[PDB]
Amino acid sequence: SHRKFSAPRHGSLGFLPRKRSSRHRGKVKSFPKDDPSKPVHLTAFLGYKAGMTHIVREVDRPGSKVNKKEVVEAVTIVETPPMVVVGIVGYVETPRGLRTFKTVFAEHISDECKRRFYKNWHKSKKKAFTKYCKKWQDDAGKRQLDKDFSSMKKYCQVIRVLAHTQMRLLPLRQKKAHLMEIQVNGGTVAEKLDWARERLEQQVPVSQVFGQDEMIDVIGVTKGKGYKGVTSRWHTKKLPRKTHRGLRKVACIGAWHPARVAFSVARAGQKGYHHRTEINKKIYKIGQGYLIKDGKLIKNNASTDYDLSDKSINPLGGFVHYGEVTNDFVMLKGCVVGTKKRVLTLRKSLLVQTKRRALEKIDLKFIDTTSKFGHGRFQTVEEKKAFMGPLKKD
Amino acid sequence: MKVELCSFSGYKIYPGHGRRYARTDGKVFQFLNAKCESAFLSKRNPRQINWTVLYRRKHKKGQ
Amino acid sequence: SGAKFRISLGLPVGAVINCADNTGAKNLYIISVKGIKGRLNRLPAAGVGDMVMATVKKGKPELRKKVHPAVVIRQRKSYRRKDGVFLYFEDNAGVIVNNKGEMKGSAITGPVAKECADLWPRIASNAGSIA
RNA sequence: AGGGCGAAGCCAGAGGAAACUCUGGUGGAGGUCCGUAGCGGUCCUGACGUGCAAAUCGGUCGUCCGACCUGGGUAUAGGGG
RNA sequence: UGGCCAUGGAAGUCGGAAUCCGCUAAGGAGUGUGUAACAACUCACCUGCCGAAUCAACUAGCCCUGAAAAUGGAUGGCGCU
RNA sequence: CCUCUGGCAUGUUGGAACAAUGUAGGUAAGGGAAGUCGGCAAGCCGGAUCCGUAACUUCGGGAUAAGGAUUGGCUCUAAGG
RNA sequence: GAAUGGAUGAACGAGAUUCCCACUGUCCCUACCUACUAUCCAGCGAAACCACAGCCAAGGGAACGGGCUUGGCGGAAUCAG
RNA sequence: CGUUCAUAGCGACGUCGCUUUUUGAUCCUUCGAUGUCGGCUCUUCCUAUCAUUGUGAAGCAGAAUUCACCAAGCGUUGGAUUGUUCACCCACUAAUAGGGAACGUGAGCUGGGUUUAGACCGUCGUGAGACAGGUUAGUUUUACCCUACUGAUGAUGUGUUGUUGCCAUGGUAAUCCUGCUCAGUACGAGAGGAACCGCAGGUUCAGACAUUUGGUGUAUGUGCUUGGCUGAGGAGCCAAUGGGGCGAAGCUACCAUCUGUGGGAUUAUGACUGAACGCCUCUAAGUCAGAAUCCCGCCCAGGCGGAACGAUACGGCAGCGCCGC
RNA sequence: UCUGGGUCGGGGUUUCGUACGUAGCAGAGCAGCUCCCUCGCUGCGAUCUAUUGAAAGUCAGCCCUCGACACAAGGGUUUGU
Ligand SMILES: [Mg+2]
Ligand SMILES: [Mg+2]
Ligand SMILES: [Mg+2]
Ligand SMILES: [Mg+2]
Ligand SMILES: [Mg+2]
Ligand SMILES: [Mg+2]
Ligand SMILES: [Mg+2]
Ligand SMILES: [Mg+2]
Ligand SMILES: [Mg+2]
Ligand SMILES: [Mg+2]
Ligand SMILES: [Mg+2]
Ligand SMILES: [Mg+2]
Ligand SMILES: [Mg+2]
Ligand SMILES: [Mg+2]
Ligand SMILES: [Mg+2]
Ligand SMILES: [Mg+2]
Ligand SMILES: [Mg+2]
Ligand SMILES: [Mg+2]
Ligand SMILES: [Mg+2]
Ligand SMILES: [Mg+2]
Ligand SMILES: [Mg+2]
Ligand SMILES: [Mg+2]
Ligand SMILES: [Mg+2]
Ligand SMILES: [Mg+2]
Ligand SMILES: [Mg+2]
Ligand SMILES: [Mg+2]
Ligand SMILES: [Mg+2]
Ligand SMILES: [Mg+2]
Ligand SMILES: [Mg+2]
Ligand SMILES: [Mg+2]
Ligand SMILES: [Mg+2]
Ligand SMILES: [Mg+2]
Ligand SMILES: [Mg+2]
Ligand SMILES: [Mg+2]
Ligand SMILES: [Mg+2]
Repeated sequence: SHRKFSAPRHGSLGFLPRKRSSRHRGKVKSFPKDDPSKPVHLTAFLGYKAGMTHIVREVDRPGSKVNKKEVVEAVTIVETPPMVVVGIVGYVETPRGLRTFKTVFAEHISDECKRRFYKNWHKSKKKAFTKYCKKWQDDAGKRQLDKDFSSMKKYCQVIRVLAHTQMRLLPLRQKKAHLMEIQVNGGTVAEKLDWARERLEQQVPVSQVFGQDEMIDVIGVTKGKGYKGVTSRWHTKKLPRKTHRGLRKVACIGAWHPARVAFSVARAGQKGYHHRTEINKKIYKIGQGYLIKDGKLIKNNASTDYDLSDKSINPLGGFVHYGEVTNDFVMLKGCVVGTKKRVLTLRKSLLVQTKRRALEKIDLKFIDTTSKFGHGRFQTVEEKKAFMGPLKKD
Repeated sequence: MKVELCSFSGYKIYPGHGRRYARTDGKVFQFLNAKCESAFLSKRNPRQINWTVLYRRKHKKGQ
Repeated sequence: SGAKFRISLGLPVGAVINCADNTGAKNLYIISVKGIKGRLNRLPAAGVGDMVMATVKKGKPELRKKVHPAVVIRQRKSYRRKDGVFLYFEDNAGVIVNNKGEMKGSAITGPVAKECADLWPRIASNAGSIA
């Protein structure tokens, strides 16, 4: 018989094999369509989820009840120290797909990057790209290099730069810097390639990719939760108290007579550590890192035009389970995928953004900087020292 | 962003945090956190409780 | 013009919020919440500012033994305002009302939540304190 | 075990013209109540269900001075007890 | 020619018995529209133009409509004009 | 419930982890039986002292009816041989 | 329907119902914690069951096939569920 | 019948069908047993479409509407009584459409009901006993095998190894509503009373997350407190987590917060040019618009499928890469 | 050898709510002795004040140290165009 009282089914099939993702670094499954017209640029970046916090802002959507009313708002800090371009890699269209065609690597490559290429660095002699870099200083090699670049000019269509992180500049344990292919979207391929050939071995900061009040897509791996039962992993009803063989289950897997259990039926398995591409996360603040002209410039982070203090986005006692954000960072609206410390791919949108909400200009009023390691009540240490007065530790 | 003061302890309450109580007499209280609010609801006279501002004013601490 | 925003709604069907207008009713047994499509097994729930059908369980015998519309005015479940302040109210409470939003009483004892005030003007007019 | 209720009888005081009646005690009745050991075995339709167990376990329960519980001895044997 | 029956109004026109003559080139005592009822409109006979076939009613062949079921599916399959 | 006398080595094993399902315990915002055949299960209540105690009644009961208040520590007082 | 007993009825009931107050994760709606498991390891080590075996759709067929026909298809050895 | 008018909507007397969500026939299968109702829970299909998209119809002025077409994408709820299926009532709603899957689903539960044994009542029986007549009490076993599904190591290949990648094939997702505005406007004698574009939000669903609010809390963190025990103080411990305040981190909740997208082919339909048929016709050759559909996109997984690039065993015995013969 | 990661220490953060000791003319009262002084002195005495936002914990999965201490090319199995 039919099921009596209808109800929409639990969980989406558009997300499954609900298995542990192969990758850790979230792949960009599609870069935006390079119109050939606008100038060249990078489409993606690779940051790190340092931590959350508040903002306060005046909102300007006329019509709303909240028009010209200061709301608060959660935000993620994605610490994003500049990447280093160490390669380009040409692709060519085929009817089979999109074959990689030619990879030209830079001359010098950091041990940050070289780390990646060995499973055990302690034990290696660190001999990678050793016979490669010989090419970059002779007649023969330099000529072959030029012919490779020329061939890419003749044949290739898509060009991706290879860059990698500056694992050096982070509070993370790891030294093995994440590489990633990032796509150069812009003018003609010959122009496109000579841009990336100029950028080779060079820094690239965040502000060169992204701008403020820009919708971007966060790509990463979800905070993993191990083996989980069907009630956790699918949010199935619990069965009642009296159930004899347990109650965090599904009762009827399936009907008798497709005499197999279907792929659509809810089973217990891996919950979390899935790959996920959340879209439309507006950049409220691209924040300038600590720098030196005479003394430190720690202010330039979490100070606003209306606050004017001497904060950084770092709260008291740091971001928890992370560190100090001593580098440039972006500040997205809302939560994003994954854990603290997780490497996170940003990506420019796939989508022509023209909604009132997606063109809204964000002027921040106040960044909360109170500790997250307990219930914080002081924004800065100087404020605390004022409020408390002197302590026995003096 | 009018920073308010905790009706128990005395600390300031920054926009994000804490909770707002609206008693039927028709007067309102702000609590920094639950710790304050619990002492308030259990009727603890904050001048008796050391860590509050009201106590330390009463006992002339600092200065 | 400007619409409501959702708020943590802590009156499922089965609550007896106290009538806070001068009718003569004391309680308001919420038998249903107006404008709820709802899902299997799920109780219809009315926060503050929500319309509601309401049997009176104790009070005058004119009102008893029939259904009236009503509005929830305070509620003990702490909702979050858009300015990031949570707020709760000490008591759940409402007012008997007609289809078109007018009160059938005349004066509201206690404070009304401004989520309810802005959305219900005739309630707001008879409300002494707001928020 | 330990508690509760407090029946007859008894004392004093007060009233009553008498009949006798009230008030305060004392007294300690009962297949009386709570409740241990004991005896039992309600519900969880709990645990267990190739068990610890060919009927057990846990909590929760009924009863707990009486048609009470219980050892040993002794009587009744198969269309019979 | 408000023809007759029918008045509730049918002078062609809810219905029904009738149902012919004149002028005629020719128009039914009327196919309908519509009217309380008319009116007004609409539906032969003949021309003017154009330039050889035209049109009706049956009938039977293929094809199509008629033709709605639950795991995904079976001219055996692939396919086939 | 904790202790001495006396007695044991955790009831036929150890180690490392701390997933899902369980078995046995707990806690939960707002609502309060909307759950379910059914308040099943758990929760409320609980001791004592002081008040206060209904209908009904076989006048014995009902009755711990219900419903209330108090309770610690310390320093004293008075009363009982 | 009147000792195949009728009508009653205080007290009593692990007896059968219904409502109210209280109380609660029964539920809205699920969540977190603890212990013993389950898990991995050393040692030890059973049983039921067993024609052969073990991916499907449809067909026909003793009228619901793992095996047959026609199609889809098929990749060692395993772990927790 | 529908004032008039067979066919907007209907439809007698007759007639032709489909359907197996009714009940009968029947007895082919199973009696060395295929667990016998309902509810819960979960998935999937069908359409005979209640709503939602796109449209033709009216006895469609508007509003409300019934009739029909494409169409099953997405929905279709909360309760009172009843073991119920069914039924009815209240309430909300956009709508509270209908079914199938061994009348889906008991090694998934439950066991209220049927349907053993204990008992009561009525009627029947001389009686033992009977009763699709009522009542109450009554044991719901096993998975460690194979498959299927879920996740988890691996597998053959590529000389070995690592890299960054492509993408065959699978899956797939968004939903509907309110308010404001249009506007008391069109339309209508009035009564009443729309719509497109905007704007603001919300339902249900999905995917995350913990800044904040809440929950948990054996950090056994820090107080407080009962009974006991170290002669006491101090410091502690025991009472299967002694109890209780508050509680970091961490999990976690529409109980907190964030995000949810674009094309193509066309269907129904309405059209163009235009014969057939000197006219006329959406059609016959030819052309246009066209959708909750379908296919892709995004999104998830990634093939006994490929890719470019790196490094390729100094040695103490080594072993190999090219080249030519 | 971007000299490193680790243990201990130190900051920061944070949880709780002000440790022990000592002092006090604080302290309801009581006592002993006397100078029977009742602010006599000395003792008992919950609690109170001060020292003291004190004490204590704070990665084990919080943040910074570059202070102290050691320890850091080591082992085993592999694989060939
Ligand atoms: Mg259905
Ligand atoms: Mg059971
Ligand atoms: Mg925190
Ligand atoms: Mg339900
Ligand atoms: Mg049992
Ligand atoms: Mg078992
Ligand atoms: Mg044993
Ligand atoms: Mg033990
Ligand atoms: Mg042992
Ligand atoms: Mg033993
Ligand atoms: Mg609760
Ligand atoms: Mg129900
Ligand atoms: Mg119910
Ligand atoms: Mg019970
Ligand atoms: Mg009683
Ligand atoms: Mg009789
Ligand atoms: Mg007689
Ligand atoms: Mg009889
Ligand atoms: Mg078989
Ligand atoms: Mg007629
Ligand atoms: Mg049959
Ligand atoms: Mg079977
Ligand atoms: Mg159809
Ligand atoms: Mg069945
Ligand atoms: Mg089954
Ligand atoms: Mg069973
Ligand atoms: Mg039964
Ligand atoms: Mg029986
Ligand atoms: Mg096992
Ligand atoms: Mg002590
Ligand atoms: Mg014990
Ligand atoms: Mg057409
Ligand atoms: Mg077209
Ligand atoms: Mg189109
Ligand atoms: Mg695809």
